[PDB]
Amino acid sequence: MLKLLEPFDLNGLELANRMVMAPLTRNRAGPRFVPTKMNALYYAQRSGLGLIITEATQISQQGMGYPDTPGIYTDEQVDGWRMVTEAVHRREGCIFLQLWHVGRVSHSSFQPNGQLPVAPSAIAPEGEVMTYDGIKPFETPRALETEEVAHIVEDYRKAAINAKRAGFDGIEIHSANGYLLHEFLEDGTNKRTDRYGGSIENRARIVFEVLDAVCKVYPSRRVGIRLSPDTEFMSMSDSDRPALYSYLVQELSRRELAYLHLIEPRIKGNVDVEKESSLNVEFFRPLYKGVLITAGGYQKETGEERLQKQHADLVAYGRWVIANPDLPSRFEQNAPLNPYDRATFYGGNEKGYTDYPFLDPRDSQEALKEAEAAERKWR
Ligand SMILES: Cc1cc2nc3c(=O)[nH]c(=O)nc-3n(C[C@H](O)[C@H](O)[C@H](O)COP(=O)(O)O)c2cc1C
Ligand SMILES: O=Cc1ccc(O)cc1
Ligand SMILES: O=Cc1ccc(O)cc1
Ligand SMILES: O=Cc1ccc(O)cc1
Repeated sequence: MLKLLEPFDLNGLELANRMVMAPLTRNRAGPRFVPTKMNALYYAQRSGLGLIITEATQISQQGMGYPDTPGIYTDEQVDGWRMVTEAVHRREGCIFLQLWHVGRVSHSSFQPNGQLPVAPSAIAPEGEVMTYDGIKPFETPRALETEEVAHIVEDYRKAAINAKRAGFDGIEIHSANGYLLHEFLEDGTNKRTDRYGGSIENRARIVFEVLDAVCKVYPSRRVGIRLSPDTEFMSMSDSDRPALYSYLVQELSRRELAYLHLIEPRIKGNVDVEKESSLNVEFFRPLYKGVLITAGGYQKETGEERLQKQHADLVAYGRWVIANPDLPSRFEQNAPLNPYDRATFYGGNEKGYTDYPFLDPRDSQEALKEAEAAERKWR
């Protein structure tokens, strides 16, 4: 009955349904930012979603800004992720790795040699940041030299190479929620006077250069990108967001990527917020000719309506999938939804992570079986 449960052809990846597990930072990486058998269980549990997008995964230590998030820049991290992608896949799931660089949303205590976080311009975000040594005020970041942007692009390329060896079906470029690429896009944070600043074309340049680089590793139909066209999250602002994101989406459309993943304005990064904006998925559907994922604040009823009225092709769910590993089955049965517990979103252990229940206990047993086999396979 539900279009949400209709299988979907993602250019040769046949997704079981039109529901996506949104990327969700959970801060449960092991030593040296290496994924664990518990992470493998978590994703295996959620393999019933048509497509999984991982938690944001830093391409370098410079690109990290929160405790215990996983990386993709070392061989040990690759081998940890192999456990995850093997357990997914054995459950006949499909999974893309979200590539991250936090830009100015970090702290020198996370950085190599106690260096400052990097950014397009030396402007600190408002407020405070969690560090190993307690909550601290944000620092003014270091503005990147023109010649340094290519090195960060190369970090994305190397991250894509590692994602491929880890077995990911594809990769998603995180260009949303106030991190490095988003900081370049928007003129509230990008004050540069070189070829990466000024015009809308110049402000998008770094994004196109990242896409150019990772599309030398993965074919374009296995590279997605995530944008947040209208958010105040992490002190973001731009003088003409309709012009900026119309240009960007129109350019992205010509590149024939895997998909474009858009966050609805009613979400401020990780929380709900009331807001009047026209820059929702309906604004962008006519501007983008490919696969369009809509995310942010959806329920069963509103996600289904987005698909029925052809405003998007796939609907991503974040907090509901945290709490409901078998969310597609629950939707199909019109079953209750387990409530999501924000207190256990970030950090911690199995509690509020892998202990949310399934409708069918055999589903939980199968996820455990495949996670355990993957751990033996890739120990
Ligand atoms: C705990 C938590 C972690 C998140 N981590 C990420 C992330 O790593 N990368 C990202 O692009 N978005 C992240 N988000 C935003 C979500 O992907 C999603 O857009 C948001 O939760 C709104 O969708 P929802 O109403 O379905 O939860 C996170 C959100 C939450 C609540
Ligand atoms: O560099 C150390 C290392 C450890 C375990 C691995 O699987 C790979 C590399
Ligand atoms: O750590 C939390 C987080 C929130 C939003 C993101 O996009 C990425 C990470
Ligand atoms: O890794 C532990 C952790 C806890 C709370 C956070 O907000 C982030 C990370």
